[PDB]
Amino acid sequence: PFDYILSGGTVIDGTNAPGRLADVGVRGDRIAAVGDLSASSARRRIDVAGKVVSPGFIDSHTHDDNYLLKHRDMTPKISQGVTTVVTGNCGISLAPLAHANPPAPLDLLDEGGSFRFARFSDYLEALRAAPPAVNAACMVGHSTLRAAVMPDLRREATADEIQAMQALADDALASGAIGISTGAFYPPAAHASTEEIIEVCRPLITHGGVYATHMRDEGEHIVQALEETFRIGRELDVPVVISHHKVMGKLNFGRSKETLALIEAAMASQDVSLDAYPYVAGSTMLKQDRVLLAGRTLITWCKPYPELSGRDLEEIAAERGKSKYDVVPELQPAGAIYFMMDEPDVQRILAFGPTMIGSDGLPHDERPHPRLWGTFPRVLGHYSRDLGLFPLETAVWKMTGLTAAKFGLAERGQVQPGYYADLVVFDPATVADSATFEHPTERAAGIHSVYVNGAAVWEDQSFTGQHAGRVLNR
Ligand SMILES: [Zn+2]
Ligand SMILES: [Zn+2]
Repeated sequence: PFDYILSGGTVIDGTNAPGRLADVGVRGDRIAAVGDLSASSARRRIDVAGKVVSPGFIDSHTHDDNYLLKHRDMTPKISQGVTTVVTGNCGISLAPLAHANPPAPLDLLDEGGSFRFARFSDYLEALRAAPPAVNAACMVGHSTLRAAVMPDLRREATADEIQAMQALADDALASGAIGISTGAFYPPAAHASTEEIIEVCRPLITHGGVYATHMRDEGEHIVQALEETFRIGRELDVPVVISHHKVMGKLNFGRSKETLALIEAAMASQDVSLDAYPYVAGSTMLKQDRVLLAGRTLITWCKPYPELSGRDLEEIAAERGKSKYDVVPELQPAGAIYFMMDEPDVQRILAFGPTMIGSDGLPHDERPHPRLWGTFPRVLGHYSRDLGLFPLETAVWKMTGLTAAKFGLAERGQVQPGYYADLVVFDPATVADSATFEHPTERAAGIHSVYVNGAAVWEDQSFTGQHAGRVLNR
C-alpha cells in the first residue's frame, strides 16, 4: 500500500504543461504513482480538492549554508514551499575556512564563530549527521577559498596560492560539492583575475560540476562582466549560472533588453543559465558603492551601532553630516537593502524563458529583505496569477523542473512516478507573499503542506519536526 495519496487536486508536474486533475501516491521517499489512484490501496487519502500538487520548490540561490546547521527547521524556506536549497553562492561558502572574523561579505553567514570547518567534507558530514528540513545542494565559494589561502587578498593569487585553492576546490567537489561559485564584485575577490578564476575552477570538468557567479559588475560594466562570464564558461567547458540577474542603477534601467539578448545569444553556443528574485531591491553587506547607495537604502544589521538596524541610511548619514557613501566606513561591518532596480527590468528578467527563481535570502539578518520569506509565493501569486506574467505551470517550472535540470538534481523537480517525493500542496487562488519590507518575516499565504523525501515538513502552518532533508550530489 502507498503511505498516502494526495487526492482530488490538480497536478502541475514541473514539466511546463497545464495542470491536470490527478492524485499523487507516495511510498517511503518516492512518488509511487500519479493519476486516478482510487484503485490503489493507501494508508491515508488526504483531500486536496481545490489545491495544486506540484514538485517542491528548489531555491536556486541561497545563502543558507550556516542556517541549515543552526536552524534546522528552515522555516523561512519551507513555509514558502521550498524543499531543496542551493548553497555557497557568490563566492561565499561557509566551508572550508576556520576564521573568527571572516571578511565581508562572508559575515552574512556568520552567527559568531560559525566558520569552524577546516575541510568542506567536515561541513557536509555535519549536515548529514543533523539533517535540516530541506535538501541541500552545496557549492564551494572562491572568496572563501581566497580567505583560507591568501595572506593578502588585495592582489591576484600567485601560482602557489592558485594551487592551494584548486586543491581545496577539488577536495570539496570530491566530497560532494556540486560546483564552485565566484563573486569578484566583492572585496575579497575584486583583485582576482579572470585567469585565476579559471585555474581554480578547472576541476569542475572532471567532477561534472557547475560554475556559478555573482558577476563582477551588474551596472555600467555589465556587458564586460557578462563577456567575462561567457569566456570563463568556454575555458572551463562546464555549465555557467548567472546569479540574481539585474541591471542596477538609474543609468542602467531598461538595459535588461540588452543583457537578455546577450545571454540568449550565448545560450545558443554554450551552456548558460540564470536566476533572479522578484523584487526591485537588493541586499548584501553595507558597501561604499556609488550605485548601490544612490537610492533608498535600509540597514539590516550593524555591528558597531546595533540600534541602527531597520533605519533609513539617508537619515543616518544626513544626521552625521555625510552622504551615504561617506558614512559607510564608520558603520561597518553592517548589512543593507538597496532600492536600485526598476520594475520593468525585473519583470522582463523573470519572464525571460530560462530564468529560474532564487530567493537570495540572507537569513541571519536582523531586519531582512522580505525575499527571504516571500519569493516563491510572490512568483506564483502576484506575478503569475495577479499580473499574468506567465501561466501558473510556467511559474512552477521556473522553480522546479527547470532548476533541477540545470543543477543536475536527479529524480527531483517533477511529479513523476519513481522520482523523490519533494512536493508542495498550495491553493492557486490564495497563494501569496505576505512578507513586506515593513514586516519581512510574515509567513506566506496559501501554502497548505510541504513534503521532503516523502515526509511532511510543513503542515498546519508549522514545522512538523521532520528532519527529512538530504545532502545532494550532482
Ligand atoms: Zn548570493
Ligand atoms: Zn550575489
